[PDB]
Amino acid sequence: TNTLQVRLLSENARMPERNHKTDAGYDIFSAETVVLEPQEKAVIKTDVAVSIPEGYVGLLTSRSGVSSKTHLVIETGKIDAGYHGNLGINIKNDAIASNGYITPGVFDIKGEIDLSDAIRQYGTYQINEGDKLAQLVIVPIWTPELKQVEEFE
Amino acid sequence: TNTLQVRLLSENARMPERNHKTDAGYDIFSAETVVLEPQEKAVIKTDVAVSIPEGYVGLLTSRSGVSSKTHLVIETGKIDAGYHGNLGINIKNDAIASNGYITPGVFDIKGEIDLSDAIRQYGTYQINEGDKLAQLVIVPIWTPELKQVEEFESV
Ligand SMILES: [Mg+2]
Ligand SMILES: [Mg+2]
Repeated sequence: TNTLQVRLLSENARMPERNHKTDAGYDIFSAETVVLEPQEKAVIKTDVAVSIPEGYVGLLTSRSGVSSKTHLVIETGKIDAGYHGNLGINIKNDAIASNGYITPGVFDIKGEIDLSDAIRQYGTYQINEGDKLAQLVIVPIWTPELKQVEEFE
Repeated sequence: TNTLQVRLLSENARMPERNHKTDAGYDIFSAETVVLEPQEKAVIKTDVAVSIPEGYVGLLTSRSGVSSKTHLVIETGKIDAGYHGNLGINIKNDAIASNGYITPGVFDIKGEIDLSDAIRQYGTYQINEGDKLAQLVIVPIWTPELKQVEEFESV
């Protein structure tokens, strides 16, 4: 009744982490390395599956630090009870490219710069395997039957 | 007497270096840090002075690794016997600036790129204090009197 079943799908998967018992969510890790130039979109794999129980929905959503200090935008995933596949994080680099502004650096998930292997548009990001990118929050839901009516009351 | 006198003019000066007794030249080192955007020129100080003996000229000239893997072009200076001031390396960055393209990256003397403090044109080099930039080759010379003639004639 108070345990969530988890599957690790590969040697690159990491068990979800929680600091205190009272915290709202579990931190979720990237299982892959992905380069996002400005305005690029992707669904980044975690190699983790969970079993959300009947009567709830899982929310796969952003973190404060990452969203306020970078241009990486995560669209909140609604995880159905019974979805048992690989969790994916829905992301966009919403930076806008500037003309001829180029660099051998890439931004990381902390907003810091490191030297990379290529010349790219300034504002490109690199997500690394192991990056603490998103978090999982789980909340109760109402799932009623629908009744069509002509007037409410 | 087969010795060349050398003066070190500062704490940034490096004594010239040679590998092999048979090598043509002595490698020469930059005493300063210089940024050159495309088409930019400078004379770069070494803080070294030498006394070339009478009957010779010193040739301050490029190295194959530097000139073939970068756009840094060195014009061979001719050092007179009796020039005793600071030796300078006469250099141009002969990369061409490409439209916009700006960057925080700068290239070094090995052709590699690192990250810099400012935004500049793509193609900018940065030379560092201690870079092994040039060599010195010393050759003998003929310095005759001139005679004007109406027609040339056999010696
Ligand atoms: Mg936008
Ligand atoms: Mg030219």
